[PDB]
Amino acid sequence: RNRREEILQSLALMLESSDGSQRITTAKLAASVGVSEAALYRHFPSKTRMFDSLIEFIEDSLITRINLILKDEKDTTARLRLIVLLILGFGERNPGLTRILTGHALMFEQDRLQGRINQLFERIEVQLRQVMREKKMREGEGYTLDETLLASQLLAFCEGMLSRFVRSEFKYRPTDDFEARWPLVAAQLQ
Amino acid sequence: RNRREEILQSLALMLESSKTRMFDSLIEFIEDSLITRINLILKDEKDTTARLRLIVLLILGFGERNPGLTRILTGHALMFEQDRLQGRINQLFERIEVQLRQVMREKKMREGEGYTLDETLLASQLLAFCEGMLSRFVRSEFKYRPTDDFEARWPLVAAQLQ
Repeated sequence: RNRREEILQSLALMLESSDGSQRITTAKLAASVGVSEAALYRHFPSKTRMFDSLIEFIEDSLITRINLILKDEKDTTARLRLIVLLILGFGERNPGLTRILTGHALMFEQDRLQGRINQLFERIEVQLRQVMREKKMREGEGYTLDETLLASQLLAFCEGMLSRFVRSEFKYRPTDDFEARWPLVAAQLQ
Repeated sequence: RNRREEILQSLALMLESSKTRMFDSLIEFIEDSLITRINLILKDEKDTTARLRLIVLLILGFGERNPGLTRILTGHALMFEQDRLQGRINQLFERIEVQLRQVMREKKMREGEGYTLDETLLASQLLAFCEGMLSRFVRSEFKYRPTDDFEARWPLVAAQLQ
């Protein structure tokens, strides 16, 4: 219920703390919300389910935000800019959810969790190639380079920004100087 | 030599299963290997652009040939005791980035025309490229080789440098 949400947010926070270089315990978490260790399981069968709900929140957020973009912008280049900004801003506002995107927070959790993350990225990348291909349908003159290279190139930029954000201890924010960086990234597109 | 790498890269994967000390000595080796290699590059190529190319190839190739050592550069391997170790790795990237910036700054004196953009931005752009590739190499379980299609990717990354 309402308590369910309040439990996930506490975890995302702990995931961004030193806990991530460690291991979140059902004990350390039930008190955060105040409820009993047992009452915690009334909303979550296990700690793994909590991660899933977090991963699921992540995919819903990204996927849904991307869909909106494609309806507010008809331009290919502008759509690409927004998708990257979207992934960088999301990370920045959710330092804990980023440690999952980067895998660091899944090291001592069900390796199956990394799988979901890996599938999510492929999903992102696939959406990115789909967008770039349409440039020929929208602008006639499309990209003279394979969309698979371009899309991966872009997602690598995003992942590299998130990775630098995590290791630096959230010091180097993903969006800092984004608009100054984007033109350099767009220069890679053809 | 390269043999002193396969052995240590093999050591890193083994310890993930004092340990802190070793990982520290390993972070030292990684630095010593990367720094030395970059210096040698600056002696075989005078061209700024080509120098930037070789330095990125170096980082990518090193990681690719040492999956266990990349796990350290990406921090994943330091996720069990962590803390200070990740900090030393951070200092490693700061050293690489700095080197990257110094190289970039020499374009004006060497070729005449420099960059219209701040070297701090460009350097962090190339290093972000490398960290993205490396990180995707780890989460893919070493399937996405960091250098795959490098020569096709490099002209694009170079397009960001004026």
